[PDB]
Amino acid sequence: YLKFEPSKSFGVVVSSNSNLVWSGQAIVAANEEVLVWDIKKGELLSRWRDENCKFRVTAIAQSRTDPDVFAVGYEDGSIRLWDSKIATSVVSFNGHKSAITVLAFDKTGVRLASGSKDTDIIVWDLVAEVGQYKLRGHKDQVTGLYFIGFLLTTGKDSLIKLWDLSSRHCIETHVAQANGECWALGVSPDFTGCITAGNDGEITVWALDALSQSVNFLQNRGTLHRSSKERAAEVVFHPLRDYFAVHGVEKSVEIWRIREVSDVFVQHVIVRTTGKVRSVDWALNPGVKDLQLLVGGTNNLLELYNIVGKDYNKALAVELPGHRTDIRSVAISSDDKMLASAANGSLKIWNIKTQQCIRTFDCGYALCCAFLPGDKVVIVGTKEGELQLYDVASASLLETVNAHDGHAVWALQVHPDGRSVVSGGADKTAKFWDFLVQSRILKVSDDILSLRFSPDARLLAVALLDSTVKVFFNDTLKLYLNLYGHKLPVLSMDISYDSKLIVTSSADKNIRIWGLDFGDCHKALFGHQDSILQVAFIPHNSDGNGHYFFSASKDRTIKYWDADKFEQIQRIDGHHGEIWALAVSHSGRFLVSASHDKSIRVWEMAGERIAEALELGMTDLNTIREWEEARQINPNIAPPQRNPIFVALGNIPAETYVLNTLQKIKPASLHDALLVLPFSTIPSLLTFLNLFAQRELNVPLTCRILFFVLKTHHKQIVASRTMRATLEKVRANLRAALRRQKDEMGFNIAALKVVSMQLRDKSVREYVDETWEEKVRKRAFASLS
Amino acid sequence: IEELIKRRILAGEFDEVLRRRPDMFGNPHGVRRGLV
Amino acid sequence: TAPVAQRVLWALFKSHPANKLSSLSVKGARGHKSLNEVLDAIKVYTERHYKRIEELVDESYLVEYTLREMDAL
RNA sequence: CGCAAGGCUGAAAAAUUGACGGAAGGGCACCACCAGGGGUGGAGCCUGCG
RNA sequence: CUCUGUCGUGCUGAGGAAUCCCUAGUAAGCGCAAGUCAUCAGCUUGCGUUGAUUACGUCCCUGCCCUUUGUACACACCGCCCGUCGCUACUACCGAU
Repeated sequence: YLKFEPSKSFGVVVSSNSNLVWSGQAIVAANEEVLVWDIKKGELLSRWRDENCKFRVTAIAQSRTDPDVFAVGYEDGSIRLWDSKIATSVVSFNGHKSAITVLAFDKTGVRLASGSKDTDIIVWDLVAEVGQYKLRGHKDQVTGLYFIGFLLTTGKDSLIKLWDLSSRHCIETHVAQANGECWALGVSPDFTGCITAGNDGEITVWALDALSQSVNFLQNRGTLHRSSKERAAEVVFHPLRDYFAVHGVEKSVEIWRIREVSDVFVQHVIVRTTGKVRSVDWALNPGVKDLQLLVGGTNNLLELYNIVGKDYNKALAVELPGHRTDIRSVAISSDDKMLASAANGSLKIWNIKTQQCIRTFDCGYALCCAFLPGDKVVIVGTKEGELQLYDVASASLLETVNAHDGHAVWALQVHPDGRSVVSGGADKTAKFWDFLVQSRILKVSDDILSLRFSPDARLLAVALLDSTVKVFFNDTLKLYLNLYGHKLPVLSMDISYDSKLIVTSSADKNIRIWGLDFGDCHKALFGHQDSILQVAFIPHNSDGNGHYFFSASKDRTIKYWDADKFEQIQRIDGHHGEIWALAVSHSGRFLVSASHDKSIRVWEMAGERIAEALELGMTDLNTIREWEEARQINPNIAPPQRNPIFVALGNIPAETYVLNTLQKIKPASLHDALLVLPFSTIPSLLTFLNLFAQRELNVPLTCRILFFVLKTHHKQIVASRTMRATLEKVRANLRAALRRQKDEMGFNIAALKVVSMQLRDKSVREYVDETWEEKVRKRAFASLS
Repeated sequence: IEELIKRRILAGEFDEVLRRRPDMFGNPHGVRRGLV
Repeated sequence: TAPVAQRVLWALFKSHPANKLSSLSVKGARGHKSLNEVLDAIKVYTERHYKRIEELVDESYLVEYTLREMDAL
């Protein structure tokens, strides 16, 4: 019951996620690991890879005033801080809900602003490891952040927001694009200007200067427009010279110069690249007179261009350690030392033990690859209908044969003896090539999606588009049987080492196990959330497990199954794209899995409540009156130092706090709580009622609990002494408040009577005739009995 | 018996007598006795 | 919010004379939001609030009674 | 008497109305608190249940 | 059961931890009668007699039910309860075919 573990992972330079950094090293993002290359020699320096995390990394930032510390933002919402000296994560920050997308650092590097796709921007302290605060604007996702202190951000709702940081609320907003979306932000390093790139190819230009009045900081000084009308991915400024680079996700990067805003900014140069660039970045090398623009493409490459300031040359490139588009097939050697990977545009064969590429060929499209025994030559069936043949040791192309006319070779299987190969195509036929010379063909009803042989070369099995499988005999091609019951067409199949089992992977999201004597389905087992691409048995039963098989599907999963006990024994995660191909070793000890990820991998009490609030307010009143006496003596520094509950509730007055704790309780509970209150607690309540009536708020509640206090303690008040003083104060204050409120409402009702009579006088009638029958609210009021 | 209970609960049909209005005769529409 | 509505209504009536508020003519005066029904609603709710505060004052003379008893002692 | 009575087959959804909670406030209870009382449980007999 | 006499503690010992039940003609004692198409003589069900202590409060503990929508209108009072997701509509993004 031996499981599988990730041991190796390779075949990848920069992913389609954003944010390349330069340091003469290029620090880019592979899927979950952030890896740093030399650009001069193609050997990577290091990889930063964490065992606790699996989510993909999508934002990189270099700290200023201290390189060899970096901030990476992942897909789950976490941030890690790495070192380039030692490849560990010193601190981790789990603050956001989803998908960190833009990082930013302070000038001093003690403060870190991270804006997500869940639209929160959270700023982080780097000496206390506490989430400082959470700035909250922005209808949808934030696409630009910068530290000006002050913060300047821009979001996908086309708003630039200028936030303060001493008082954590926004000072300014402006709307960059009227009906579009502001997509990128670029700040001048001296904070004089900011240009924001919008959806139409329009670049808006803003000038920056360096509360009760009209505050005006950002000014739309003009609009610019670039050449290509795409959603612009980034705007990067030169840290030293007067240039910037604007690019969308396309094959052009437009470098403009800093000398109307159209007179201020002119395009210096337009750089064409061989692939769609995802993120450009700037590089300045010590001792050169140039501009080292480092582009990182979506098509799996880094390019360093030299731009002459006062044309482009493809100066440096990193393409050897990765396939450039997308791996469609893998086929690993009989000696299991090297493997071949077949991608659209290329063949690249690799060593397992060193995980470094050895040979490279160019083909048009590469559906299916498999080498011939002796591992000297390889076979590739392409989309255009042909079968190409290459060889490893001399690294060349031997032969090419138009197998089918324009119909893609969907299946290639080498004979287990090793003298023939079979190509099943997108035409109806499936052809046999003996070595290569065409020996026998097989015409069948529909397009053959996948065919495989038997390990003892006895029976063949094609798998059509008609959602069916035809198992034939190998010697003469007579129909042995056919397997049915698939709702959607069969994508793959693999049959057992003794030919007593077939697994059959379909597009209806399940795999089937057939017995291959009588072809009875053993058990249809629904095991994947999407259409299962491929299946493979481990070939050797030397280890006692030959009836186990792997299945790889579009839901980013491999699954290790047991066909004897019909049970999933392991679930293999770790791929971030739809896994297209996989293969197992001939020893079966490891397997390779090649994805849409472009990374091929190798696997081995109410009254007591108001009473304590009364006491809190009483201590607050004593501290405030002592602070009044101190500030009356001298204007020296005197802190009141009130309760942390008050400075956490927000420096409210004790009157407001005790009013809220009297307001929260329902009226019957208020009656019971004031009844349960003792006469030691009564005088504090009477002082706070004096405070309410002085600073009038909830006068009916104040009078209600005051008359309840007097009526439930009338004898004790008229026997005590200090109640005379505080009750005289509350009498004067309450009588003034009641007389003020009553006189205001009396003036209101008298004025409403006067204006109502005047409006009646306006309304009465104009004409006079014989019929004064022209000169009332009515309600309905149903009642059941 | 347990499977009978599960079938009735799932495709829920219960034989409890239901609370009827006491004035279904004179007030069959069930109007509300307030503002109209 | 009755006290804050009564206070800014007091400021409104003390600022503008009665003839302006009677000859107030605004294009959005139709049905339930015309000037008659608006001033009627304001007047009747102010009548209720005034009745409440009058009951409160009459009940609030208890404090003068208690202070008179303590003056007697 | 006629139809029912021909096996892509081989046992283990709905939703603008839905899924699950939390906090506050009520009502009730010898399956709760409070005050007491009484069984059973110790010896022997035996119905019954396992 | 009440009253009156004769003798006087003498293998001639009122049930542990737990667990359950009980608030007025109730707990508990006592006998008499019947044997009703199921059950019940190793008992069942009636019937009379004698008849207390202690609660009769509170949601503090353990829970159970329910409000936060409706179901009526005056007085009067209250004053937008909170979270994690789904579903629907629209908007733009990502990358293979």
